[PDB]
Amino acid sequence: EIITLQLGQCGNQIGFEFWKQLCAEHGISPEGIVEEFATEGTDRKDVFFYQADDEHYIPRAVLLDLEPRVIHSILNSPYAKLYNPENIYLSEHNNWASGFSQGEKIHEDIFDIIDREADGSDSLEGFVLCHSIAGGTGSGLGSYLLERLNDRYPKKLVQTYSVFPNQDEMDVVVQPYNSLLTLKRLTQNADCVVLDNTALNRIATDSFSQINQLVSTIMSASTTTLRYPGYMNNDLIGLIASLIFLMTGYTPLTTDQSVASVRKTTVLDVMRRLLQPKNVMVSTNHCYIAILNIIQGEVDPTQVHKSLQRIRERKLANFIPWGPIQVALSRKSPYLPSAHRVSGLMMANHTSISSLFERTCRQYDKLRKREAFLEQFRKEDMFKDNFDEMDTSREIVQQLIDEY
Amino acid sequence: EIITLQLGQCGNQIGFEFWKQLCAEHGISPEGIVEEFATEGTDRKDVFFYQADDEHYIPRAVLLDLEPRVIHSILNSPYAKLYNPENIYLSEHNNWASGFSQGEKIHEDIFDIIDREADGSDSLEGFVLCHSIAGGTGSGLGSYLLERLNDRYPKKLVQTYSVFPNQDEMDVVVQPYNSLLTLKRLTQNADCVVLDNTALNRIATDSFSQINQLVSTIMSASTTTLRYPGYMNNDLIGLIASLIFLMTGYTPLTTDQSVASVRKTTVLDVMRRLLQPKNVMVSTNHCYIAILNIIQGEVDPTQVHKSLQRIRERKLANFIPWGPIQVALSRKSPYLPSAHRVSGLMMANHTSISSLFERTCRQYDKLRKREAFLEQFRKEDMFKDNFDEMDTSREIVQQLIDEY
Amino acid sequence: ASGWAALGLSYKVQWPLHILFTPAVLEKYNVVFKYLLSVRRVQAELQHCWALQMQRKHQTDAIKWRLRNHMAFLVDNLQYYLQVDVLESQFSQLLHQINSTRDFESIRLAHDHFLSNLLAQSFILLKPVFHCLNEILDLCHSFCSLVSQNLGPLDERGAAQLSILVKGFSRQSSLLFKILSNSDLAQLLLRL
Amino acid sequence: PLAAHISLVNKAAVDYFFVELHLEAHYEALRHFLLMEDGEFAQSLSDLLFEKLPGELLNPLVLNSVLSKALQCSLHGDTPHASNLSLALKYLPEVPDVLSCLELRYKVDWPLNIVITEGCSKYSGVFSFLLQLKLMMWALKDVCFHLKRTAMAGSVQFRQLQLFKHEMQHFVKVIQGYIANQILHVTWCEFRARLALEEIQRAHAEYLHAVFRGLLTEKAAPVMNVIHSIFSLVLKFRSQLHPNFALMQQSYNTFKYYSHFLFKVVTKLVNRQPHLEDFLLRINFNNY
Repeated sequence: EIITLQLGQCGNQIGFEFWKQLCAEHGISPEGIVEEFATEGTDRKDVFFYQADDEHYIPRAVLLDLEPRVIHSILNSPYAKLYNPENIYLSEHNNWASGFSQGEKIHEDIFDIIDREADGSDSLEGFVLCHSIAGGTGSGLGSYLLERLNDRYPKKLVQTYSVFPNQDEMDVVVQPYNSLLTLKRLTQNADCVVLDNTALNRIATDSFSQINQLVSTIMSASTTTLRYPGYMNNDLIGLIASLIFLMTGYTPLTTDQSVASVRKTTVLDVMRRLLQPKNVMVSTNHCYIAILNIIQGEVDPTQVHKSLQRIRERKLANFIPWGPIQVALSRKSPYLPSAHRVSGLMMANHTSISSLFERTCRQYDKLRKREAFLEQFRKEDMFKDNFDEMDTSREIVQQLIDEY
Repeated sequence: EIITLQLGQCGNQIGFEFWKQLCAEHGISPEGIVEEFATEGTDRKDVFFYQADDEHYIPRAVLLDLEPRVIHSILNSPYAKLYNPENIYLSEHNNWASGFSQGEKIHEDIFDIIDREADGSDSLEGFVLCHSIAGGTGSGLGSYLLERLNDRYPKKLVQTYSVFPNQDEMDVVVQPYNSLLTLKRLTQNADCVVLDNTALNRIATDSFSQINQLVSTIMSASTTTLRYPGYMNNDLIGLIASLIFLMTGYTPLTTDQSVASVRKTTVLDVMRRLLQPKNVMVSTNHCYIAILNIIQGEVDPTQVHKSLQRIRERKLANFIPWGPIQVALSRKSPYLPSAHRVSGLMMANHTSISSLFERTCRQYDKLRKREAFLEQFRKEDMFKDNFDEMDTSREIVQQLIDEY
Repeated sequence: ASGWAALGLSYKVQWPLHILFTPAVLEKYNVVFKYLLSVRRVQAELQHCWALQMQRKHQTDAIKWRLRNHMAFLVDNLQYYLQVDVLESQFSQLLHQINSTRDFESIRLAHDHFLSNLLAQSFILLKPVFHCLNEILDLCHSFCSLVSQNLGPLDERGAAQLSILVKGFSRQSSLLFKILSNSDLAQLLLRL
Repeated sequence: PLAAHISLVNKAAVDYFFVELHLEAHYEALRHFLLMEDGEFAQSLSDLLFEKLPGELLNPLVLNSVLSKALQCSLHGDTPHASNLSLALKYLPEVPDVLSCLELRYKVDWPLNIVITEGCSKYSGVFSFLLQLKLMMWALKDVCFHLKRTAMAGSVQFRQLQLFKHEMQHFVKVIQGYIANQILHVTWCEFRARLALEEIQRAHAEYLHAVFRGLLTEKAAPVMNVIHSIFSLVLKFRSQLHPNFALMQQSYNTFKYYSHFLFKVVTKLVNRQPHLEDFLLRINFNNY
């Protein structure tokens, strides 16, 4: 089992479309009813859903937000009735310090909800977090929740889908501070999926609805095998151990109109495609640390071995000199059309990601020398006296970059 | 069997809606007729009702009041014909002393009614009292009745649902005196359910009709198992022995519009919810003395044991260091919809209740030093000479606080 | 005598298939369940340690752990592969030989050959490899325990015990390498 | 040509029992009376007998009539099933203990007597225990009610006394909650979803064999022997209804020792019975 903590407008939407994808996959009706064709289903549902006496299924989700508008719109959707009104929380009434201050203020009810959800699962495995690191809501609230959660639950995993601000595009003027602080908290508490609007929209090209549909696709494909038990990799901890910051790529990212080219898609061509920098959805002979490829559809392990052999000989990849990939196979949901003969998702750890922080650090250093937009931060208690928090966070990020 | 003594406007209403809830539960028509679907009922009715030769059922209730208006309105309700006109009493023509003086004046007819009602029951078990402690009517009349009843019937239980005045809201200007005196009498004569408007309306938020509907819900859920015989806890004395001032909480306090969130409701989550201070309907490492949880609906004792084990390990509660809870199960009425898969009611004795009196004492001491609003009290015979009654009552309450 | 060494699973067969599943064939099945569970036991155990090393993010010699853990991981995880590709491959033939021949005599032989392949393919009958990888099996039990039996750096004779196995493991590692240099081609390819 | 007719006879034999002679009713009726499942009946039978306590209370004029007065206060019964409750005895008592031997035997007729064995006498074994339990929750209720009339009189000698009752009552209200879970609900889940002709004899012989989870088996007998030491001290506590406070203070201290000894003897008997497993979770909760 698992819980999802989605914050800010970004996280709220991310959750909306993630649950849309899930209910589509598992044959869950918008109202929580189960379709007749899926009555005898074999798919495991406990992982993301828990059924109710009324036979309906409820997501293990909690909605958090500093503002009402987004969730109010969500509850006007056809999927509104599905969620649990008890879990959803809205502030009665764009800065990280303010977000953390509110988090300190509203500890009690949030952790009440989290405890209630936790006690309903026998074998909870970890946590899932969806949020954006730039905006005031996501950054600060996620920081506070991560801190108090790692404190509260020292034996549960914490996984996040953190969305990083666009850089080529000059959105949050105060983004460097929030990003740097959120990164501090991620290193200091997060167990383990980086995301950026820049490269994501780049691949989308070459509304937020479609972008986050792709993101939800990534999340669902990541959790597929856990959802669909097989032989190997039957747990999230198995995933994490086989890799341990990450980046992702998915081959069949094709529009509903781009099915006309039914290209004979082997496993070799897919696994190859997952390697190119173009497909890496995120934007010094930098090299890899780990690679995992989850493959959906018919697959012959002989083909997998041949592809691995050929790629190894062709040396299209580079590895650490000081240490000695993985190809897991799953089964598609029996419901969604198998427009793709075989499909592939890749999650990897690669040193080049360091550059991200070097940019943000460069951004942050490009402001701290002139004290820009610190007036609001001084208002909050945390930065009321000084900003030693900022210095510690910057040095922590520098240490991480040095370690990479 | 049992009798109900409800005084003042508060008590009169409390009784109205309590009997509304009862007749709803037992399938009793507004006129006292029995519905066709409930002809073969198995529910025990003698506890709160006695049938009549006309096949109608009459409550074991007596109406008392210093003023006619409330009961006159009651008798204009659709439920008017149900009550017994003989038992109902109205004064032919806001102070505690006046109330007690009238009680001395109208002893004969009240005890006539009480004796008539008592002699109609073979196995009367105790008394139920519903009243408010602030207003003149409830406080004084309940005081007088409790005194003369404990004197008259030294072998019957006396249970009360005493409503305490709001404090955050500055209603009875002379409330401290009435409250203090009523508390004196409660300690000195009452066998055993505190109630306050402040926290009650707080939970209602987060007209008197709805507030007292909730209160009647509490009363009915408290008396359920007695009404519905089972295996254990088949008597009020069993209840009292397992605990012995009290406070209460009910989990499924949900509006008729808040059924949309059909949350999968285990027994564990309910019994957990009954513990939080938020659900305690009333407003030094203070700890518990006793806890009882009555659970309605399907229940597996294995689930109950698991919940008890987990809560004990999680140490969410604190107990007295000098002494070594209870979870009873009942069955819902077969008529009202089971919108809740499993529901829970909690009655507990906790030391923190002491604070209540400390406030009222502080209130009373905040007046006795300046002799405020004593002019009316001097009028009555009881306080005609002196106010030693007040001093004794205050010292008794102080002794009780010290004992806690 | 450890309890796991005696564990097994028996199956009360019904009446019709009483002829197809004798105590002989239902026994060779059990031997597969004994071995396949062991590799499953060590793998699930091994990865939990990984769930702690990554967890233990806040010693110049403590880093030798993961530089040995991953070595012990890849040899094990990919050894746990070729299993989903000897089961799901031999099984997919056993089921195909069924829906093809209307005769029943084939089933008693197709199923019999299916069973003999598992004992032959999975190296259970091949004594040398089965007596070398077995040493790798209980080897991880020692290492995984060593990391779990404490929470500090390997100083109190743990490092003194740590360098013991690497002198044997890496020796056992390359020892296996000469063994494979018919059926190993599907296996050695993945590790190499 | 034989097995085709055997299944039709047996299926028609078992069906003849349920839809015509109400075998499913007799079981769910004897439980209402013998195992004291129906409240307002045991709470009215035991409550009457305990009001008296030799030559009295033993002639067929009072005990053979107290039942006919009990069934009226049952609010469930008064059917052809409700009769045949011979409230007889099996011993003549001479003269503070926790024993009052008395049986309560059901009665059946021919086409049902062949299934319900005249030995399945074992209900009378489990009954005399369950009745003995009621003797606590009434006598203990008495002292809880006997002390109520004593109430002005507030001092250390008083409050410290009443805490003993709450400390002794809770131990009885938890051992009873155990019995109300094993012998009436879970052992009844089986044998109710188990049924739906030879099998009826064995299935019934497995339902009652209620005596295992009931701590009446000789295997776990030492667990039962300690219960008497607890029940006895509560009876002595009822005798001393503050002229002799210290005489009672010593009694309670003996109670806290024996209870503390039970938690050890049950724990040591875990290594050698999954039924007893739930007992330790009942007697112990946030303590040692």
